[PDB]
Amino acid sequence: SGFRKMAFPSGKVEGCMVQVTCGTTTLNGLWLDDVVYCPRHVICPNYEDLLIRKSNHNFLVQAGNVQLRVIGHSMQNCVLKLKVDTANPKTPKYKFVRIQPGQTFSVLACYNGSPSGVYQCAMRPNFTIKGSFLNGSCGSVGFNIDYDCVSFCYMHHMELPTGVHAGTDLEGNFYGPFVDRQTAQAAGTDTTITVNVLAWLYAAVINGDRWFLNRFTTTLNDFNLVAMKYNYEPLTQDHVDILGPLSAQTGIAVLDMCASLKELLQNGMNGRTILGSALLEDEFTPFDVVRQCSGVTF
Amino acid sequence: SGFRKMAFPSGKVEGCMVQVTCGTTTLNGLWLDDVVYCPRHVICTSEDMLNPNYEDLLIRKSNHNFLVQAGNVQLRVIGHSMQNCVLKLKVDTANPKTPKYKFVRIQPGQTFSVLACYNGSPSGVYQCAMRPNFTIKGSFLNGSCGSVGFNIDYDCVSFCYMHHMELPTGVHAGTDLEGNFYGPFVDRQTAQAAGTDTTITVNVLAWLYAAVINGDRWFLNRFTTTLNDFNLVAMKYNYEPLTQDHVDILGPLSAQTGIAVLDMCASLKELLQNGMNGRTILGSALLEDEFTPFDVVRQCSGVTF
Ligand SMILES: O=C(Cc1cccc(Cl)c1)Nn1cnc2ccccc21
Ligand SMILES: O=C(Cc1cccc(Cl)c1)Nn1cnc2ccccc21
Ligand SMILES: [Cl-]
Repeated sequence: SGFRKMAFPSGKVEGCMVQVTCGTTTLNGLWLDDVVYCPRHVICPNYEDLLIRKSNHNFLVQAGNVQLRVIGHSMQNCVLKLKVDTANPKTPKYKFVRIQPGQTFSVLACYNGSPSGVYQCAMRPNFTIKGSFLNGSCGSVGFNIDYDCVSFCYMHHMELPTGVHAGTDLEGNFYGPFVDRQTAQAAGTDTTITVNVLAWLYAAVINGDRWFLNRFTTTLNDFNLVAMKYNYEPLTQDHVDILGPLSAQTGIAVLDMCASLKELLQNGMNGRTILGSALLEDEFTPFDVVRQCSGVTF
Repeated sequence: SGFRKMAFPSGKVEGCMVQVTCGTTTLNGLWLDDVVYCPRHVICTSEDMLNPNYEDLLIRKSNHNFLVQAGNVQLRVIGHSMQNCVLKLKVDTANPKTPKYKFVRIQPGQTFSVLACYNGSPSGVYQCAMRPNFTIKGSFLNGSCGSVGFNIDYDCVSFCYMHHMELPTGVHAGTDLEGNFYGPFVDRQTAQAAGTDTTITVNVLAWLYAAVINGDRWFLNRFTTTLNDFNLVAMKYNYEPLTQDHVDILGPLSAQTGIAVLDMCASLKELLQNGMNGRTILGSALLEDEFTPFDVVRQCSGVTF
């Protein structure tokens, strides 16, 4: 029993964090094999023109107490790739993956190439993340673990005026309509990840919370007409198919659970909680629910 | 900006997890130097648990009855001893991944990270607190016994908890790394229940200071309170008594925000009376009590918004 916001063990990622300094700027880098990946804004804009003026010796890379020698540099979108002389012996099995909004991941927050904390979060439908970062956290990475392979999905770049965060995949492509410069940028209006709230309601049923269940069902069309009015993401047939295993384990059909969410949206909780929460939680995917209520190891 | 429930990076602890098997039971162990620490209930059967005599069960065991596995390598057990509710298995190989560590016994209200493991393999990490009734609201399944709770302030790992059992209400009970239980619990399948839980008042106050640091002041009022009047009100809402020590501990946050502890106490009194009225504090519709004053100073900025 128990349901917590759970992150993947960070050990394989901790052994990859380094400090990158260029002039007055200092941020974090990801050392995989003989390449250090970091936000290109460390050189700060006409980034190709700013990069051509730099030499390898201008970039100071530090792994623990050891200085890594930069022997080459190139840019890929909004990420700077620094070729180093030493390959990382702690390099894990990994891949670079781009995630979709609604998917969750773990963030290893770092300052000065040193990891300070780990937390779980989700890519919002508006492509921002509600993280916890201070100045110096740029270059911190987001990841998932699938068996023994680390899938790197996010690199932190900036904080928006509302306190939310923006960044890129490991190939330097931003999530959202953001750019890596000082200008007027704002997060778009956000929505609730419907498939995730449903998964979290199934997790509550698994943990013995059934007060919100009703005898009713709904059509997918009627549910979406209601959901759109509460700023909830449209629920697709794919989401319904993905919730199949949880539906079978609990004996509650997806559209049966949708009628429960419809009643919670129109009436509220009435002084009650679900899994210790007075709000409907949308940062656990159907896969996160299955993994936590089965004990999958890495 | 932002405020998340943040756990310590688990890497230094991951390199210490091993699998311990004794007969049919399999659980987790903590390998530090040449010793593996695990719950002593690994020697018990399901039947034994009603009224086990651990000393009598242990005397019948030999070193080779205990199977220890670190990754794909079988460790050799060369000694065994019991210290309270923990079994200490002397092994022939010292752990090369042993970090700088210490065993610390924590007080209720203190937070820590839990590295949940099954079969000597870590599966997840989360943050939680020692409740005033000495239980933890964890997320554990069968096979998680031996999972540990820790803090990593600076470069040293302070081990404070080892998982032993789940109570009928779904909450968890365990020991410090010297085998002494937190709470009036026993590693016995006897009728045991968690005492009535209370809210950790000093932690809710710290979390209200964190909200002020992040730019939120909607809940503040023009009133102050005496410590005694605050406690008379707090007790009626199942809140832990706030002591003078708690007030002294909140001094730095009070100075950084310019809001006196008893003025923050008056705002808490008002929040308990009125509720939130459709509003949230740091993305939460409930008053959060699992962030200590030290956690807030650690996570939050030194400059108030
Ligand atoms: O946002 C920036 C600087 C920046 C300015 C312009 C463009 C870009 Cl890409 C970055 N730094 N940053 C990142 N996370 C932070 C959290 C709290 C404060 C500052 C933080
Ligand atoms: O509770 C026990 C066994 C046990 C019974 C009686 C006393 C003692 Cl010390 C141990 N194992 N356990 C630990 N966390 C769990 C979570 C879900 C199911 C079982 C779980
Ligand atoms: Cl303590």
